[PDB]
Amino acid sequence: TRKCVFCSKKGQTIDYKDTALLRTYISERGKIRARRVTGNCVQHQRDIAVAVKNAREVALLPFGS
Amino acid sequence: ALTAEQKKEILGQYGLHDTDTGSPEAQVALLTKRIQDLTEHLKVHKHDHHSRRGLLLLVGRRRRLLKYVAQVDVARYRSLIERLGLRR
Amino acid sequence: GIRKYKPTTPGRRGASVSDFAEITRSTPEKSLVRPLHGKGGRNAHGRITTRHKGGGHKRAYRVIDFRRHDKDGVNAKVAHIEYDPNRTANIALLHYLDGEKRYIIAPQGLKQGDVIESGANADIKPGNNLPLRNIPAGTVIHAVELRPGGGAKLARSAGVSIQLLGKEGTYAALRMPSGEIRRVDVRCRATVGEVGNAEQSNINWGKAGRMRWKGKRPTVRGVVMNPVDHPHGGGEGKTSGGRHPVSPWGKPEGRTRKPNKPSDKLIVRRRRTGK
Amino acid sequence: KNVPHGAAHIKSTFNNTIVSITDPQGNVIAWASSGHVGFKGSRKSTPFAAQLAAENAARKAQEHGVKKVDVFVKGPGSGRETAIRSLQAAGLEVGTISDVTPQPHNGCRPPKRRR
Amino acid sequence: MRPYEIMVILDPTLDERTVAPSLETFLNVIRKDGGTVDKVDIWGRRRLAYEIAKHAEGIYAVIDVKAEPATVSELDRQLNLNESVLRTKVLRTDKH
RNA sequence: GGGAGACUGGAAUUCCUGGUGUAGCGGUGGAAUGCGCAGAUAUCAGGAGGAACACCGGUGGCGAAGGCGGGUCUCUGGGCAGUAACUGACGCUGAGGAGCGAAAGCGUGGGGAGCGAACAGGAUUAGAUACCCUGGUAGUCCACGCCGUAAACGGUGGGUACUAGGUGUGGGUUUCCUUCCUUGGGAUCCGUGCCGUAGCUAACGCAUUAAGUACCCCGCCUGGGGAGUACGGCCGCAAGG
Ligand SMILES: [Mg+2]
Ligand SMILES: [Mg+2]
Ligand SMILES: [Mg+2]
Ligand SMILES: [Mg+2]
Ligand SMILES: [Mg+2]
Ligand SMILES: [Mg+2]
Ligand SMILES: [Mg+2]
Ligand SMILES: [Mg+2]
Ligand SMILES: [Mg+2]
Ligand SMILES: [Mg+2]
Ligand SMILES: [Mg+2]
Ligand SMILES: [Mg+2]
Ligand SMILES: [Mg+2]
Ligand SMILES: [Mg+2]
Ligand SMILES: [Mg+2]
Ligand SMILES: [Mg+2]
Ligand SMILES: [Mg+2]
Ligand SMILES: [Mg+2]
Ligand SMILES: [Mg+2]
Ligand SMILES: [Mg+2]
Ligand SMILES: [Mg+2]
Ligand SMILES: [Mg+2]
Ligand SMILES: [Mg+2]
Ligand SMILES: [Mg+2]
Ligand SMILES: [Mg+2]
Ligand SMILES: [Mg+2]
Ligand SMILES: [Mg+2]
Ligand SMILES: [Mg+2]
Ligand SMILES: [Mg+2]
Ligand SMILES: [Mg+2]
Ligand SMILES: [Mg+2]
Ligand SMILES: [Mg+2]
Ligand SMILES: [Mg+2]
Ligand SMILES: [Mg+2]
Ligand SMILES: [Mg+2]
Ligand SMILES: [Mg+2]
Ligand SMILES: [Mg+2]
Ligand SMILES: [Mg+2]
Ligand SMILES: [Mg+2]
Ligand SMILES: [Mg+2]
Ligand SMILES: [Mg+2]
Ligand SMILES: [Mg+2]
Ligand SMILES: [Mg+2]
Ligand SMILES: [Mg+2]
Ligand SMILES: [Mg+2]
Ligand SMILES: [Mg+2]
Ligand SMILES: [Mg+2]
Ligand SMILES: [Mg+2]
Ligand SMILES: [Mg+2]
Ligand SMILES: [Mg+2]
Ligand SMILES: [Mg+2]
Ligand SMILES: [Mg+2]
Ligand SMILES: [Zn+2]
Repeated sequence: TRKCVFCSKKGQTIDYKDTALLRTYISERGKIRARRVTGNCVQHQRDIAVAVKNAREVALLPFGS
Repeated sequence: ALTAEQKKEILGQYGLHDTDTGSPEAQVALLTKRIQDLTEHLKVHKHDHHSRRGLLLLVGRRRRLLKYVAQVDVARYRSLIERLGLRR
Repeated sequence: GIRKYKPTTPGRRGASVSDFAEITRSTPEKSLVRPLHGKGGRNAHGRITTRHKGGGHKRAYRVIDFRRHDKDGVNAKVAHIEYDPNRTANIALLHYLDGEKRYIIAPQGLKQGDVIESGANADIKPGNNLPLRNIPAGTVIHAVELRPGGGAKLARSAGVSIQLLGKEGTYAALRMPSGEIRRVDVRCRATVGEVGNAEQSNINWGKAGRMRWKGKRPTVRGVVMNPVDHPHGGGEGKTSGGRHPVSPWGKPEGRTRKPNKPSDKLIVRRRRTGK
Repeated sequence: KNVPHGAAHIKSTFNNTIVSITDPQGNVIAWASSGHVGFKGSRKSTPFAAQLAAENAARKAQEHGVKKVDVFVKGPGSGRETAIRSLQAAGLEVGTISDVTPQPHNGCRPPKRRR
Repeated sequence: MRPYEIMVILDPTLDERTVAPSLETFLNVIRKDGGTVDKVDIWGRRRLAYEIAKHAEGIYAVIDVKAEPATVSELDRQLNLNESVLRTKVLRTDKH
């Protein structure tokens, strides 16, 4: 298990706006991976989940293309 | 839920002094304002059983506090019940 | 809402009514009343045109602004939502700014105090009549007309009214209560919102006096009819007629819709029931 | 007729596999199935039946005159790789492979369990 | 009097210049009612993930709003009624 | 993911419409009832409608318990840490009583894509009124009422005080190697998994989230059938409880 990046206070804030942090965590098919793979944190990936799925709803990331 | 402005207004305006906050008078005042406000809300929202649980809990809590006030002093109990205009 | 009546008498045991708590005035405007009478189910010629109806309780008539087009750009507050029995729905009088009061169909959930506009600038609160140029596709509509300015005829059922589907070219598509789609001009007049008295379907009739009052006559079953009077007539005992049911007027069950109407080309398909 | 580029559509079930060759616009040219090949029952579910269906589709498409195709695959695995290998070896060149399998978002309700 | 985040997507048939007058006219109702503060930034012409309303592209506009829930609901009702808009939403900038 | 109302999104199934496209498509251990040659299957374009939210999603969170998860808004409950300002015996459990409550079932009025009791055929067997296949009526959805039962399980009522640890997770306060990035190290309280002492238990086993050692109150049991049944009483329109 690797480091959870967003528990850093120097890390950027998590939101639906930053498509770079959005698509660094989504698969080429268009899917969100597991904690076991990513090494990241739980409330953290809850924040990513809400942000990225909100972006997907506002049609910023594909629906499993 | 009450917020800072009206809640401090109530605690001061029914407070015995300008500093006390946990007095039974202020406690009953907060409980009564909460129950009327959220009962007005539930007059619109019918099937909120999880909130009717809050109704019943706060009401039983209120009943315990009113019983304590009546036990400790009849005069203060009568003054409180008359100033709020309730039945018991 | 709905109030059920207690069984004081064996007759009114089941009678339940929709109590009209939505009433504000009791004596209708005397200026707008026109002379009317129960026709008794008969034409001026004297023959009974349609049986099972006629007689009853003589009632008055009042002009409803079904086709509201003459005055636009002026607001109107809901004067008084009164009760007109000549319709399933209710009529709510309006004080228009010019002082000319007309009755209109009262939509669902209308109470005294709302401001109603009739024209292009009208908003989406119910009671606003406006052509399809100024309405979103998908909104529930009622009192729908058929041409730009010839008087509105359809979509006045209490509780379920026509729903707009979409606009293409110069023709607009309307969804029927039956589940059907009708092609209509994009410039016809239509209102927004369902019509009130949705609980009226929960009315329980109650007895025969109410019904002679309402207008209908008792129904005479064909199986006891006389054979000369009816194809189901005759028999010693209870018999169904020995053949499929037929109106005694000659034709049995089946197609009755004569095609080739001018709006037949303006219909996509016919109603299908029980799906 | 004639067409420069085509599209190959393959679907495989637990008991069947059918192949159709279509234009990128969706205009089909030819279709082939193991049932049309001549297998009956579960004999139709075999990968060799997929081979025969693929070669029949490839031949019937090459009289029509298609050179370049892309393959779309869907359905549970019975013979994906074997079928695409047969299609490639039949003389056609594949550009891209894409797996577009219909997946519901808990839409409707799946049938009862098998016992 | 709570900070709100709103994003509006418009049909690409409208040019980039008209967006600013349209948005300021839309939010004048909140400007004139609650005495509010706003911030506007613009970026458009991005390739959409899929077809929406049979369209392939659009323009994005994000506004930070400090206003009344009644005012923001009124803006939502007035704006989603428009045909040139495609998709919109409102969120809370604060904890909740 | 605590609850309620409203708005909204995509994928999928089915159906309809229009191309293309040919003799099969669906099915199981094998085959036939099923739909096609009136143009099926397949595939592209469009539309319609109903249900439910795959990934995140876990032996994780919340709720008193049933249970709860597509987003957005609106209003609201409960719980947790620190300062400890104030009330100064207000605490606990609670017979009878009252409120909530899985699914199925009932009335009224709507909805009804998929799924699916009942019922038809096809199949196996000496025999199938089942397991299997093709169809599909209630129901499954919505609103208002109802019945109030589940292996409603942690098969363990709640509250309080005390009694060795180790290993994960979540939430919040602090301090120190200090980059002061770091599941770095330490202190603290709450929740939730696993293994284990002493101890208890007939055994399996529990083991600070006790079945350990006690205190307070409440319900329940006194061999198996008869029987959770008859009568009587109460509730429910009835099924019934
Ligand atoms: Mg967070
Ligand atoms: Mg709160
Ligand atoms: Mg009766
Ligand atoms: Mg008259
Ligand atoms: Mg004559
Ligand atoms: Mg009649
Ligand atoms: Mg007379
Ligand atoms: Mg009436
Ligand atoms: Mg009769
Ligand atoms: Mg007779
Ligand atoms: Mg005759
Ligand atoms: Mg005669
Ligand atoms: Mg007779
Ligand atoms: Mg006889
Ligand atoms: Mg007949
Ligand atoms: Mg119809
Ligand atoms: Mg199989
Ligand atoms: Mg199956
Ligand atoms: Mg509700
Ligand atoms: Mg077609
Ligand atoms: Mg199709
Ligand atoms: Mg349907
Ligand atoms: Mg002190
Ligand atoms: Mg307590
Ligand atoms: Mg007690
Ligand atoms: Mg007690
Ligand atoms: Mg008791
Ligand atoms: Mg009791
Ligand atoms: Mg009750
Ligand atoms: Mg009750
Ligand atoms: Mg159910
Ligand atoms: Mg149920
Ligand atoms: Mg029944
Ligand atoms: Mg019912
Ligand atoms: Mg019904
Ligand atoms: Mg079925
Ligand atoms: Mg079955
Ligand atoms: Mg039959
Ligand atoms: Mg059978
Ligand atoms: Mg029990
Ligand atoms: Mg349970
Ligand atoms: Mg218990
Ligand atoms: Mg205890
Ligand atoms: Mg602890
Ligand atoms: Mg020991
Ligand atoms: Mg022992
Ligand atoms: Mg242990
Ligand atoms: Mg314990
Ligand atoms: Mg014990
Ligand atoms: Mg027995
Ligand atoms: Mg017994
Ligand atoms: Mg009895
Ligand atoms: Zn983290």
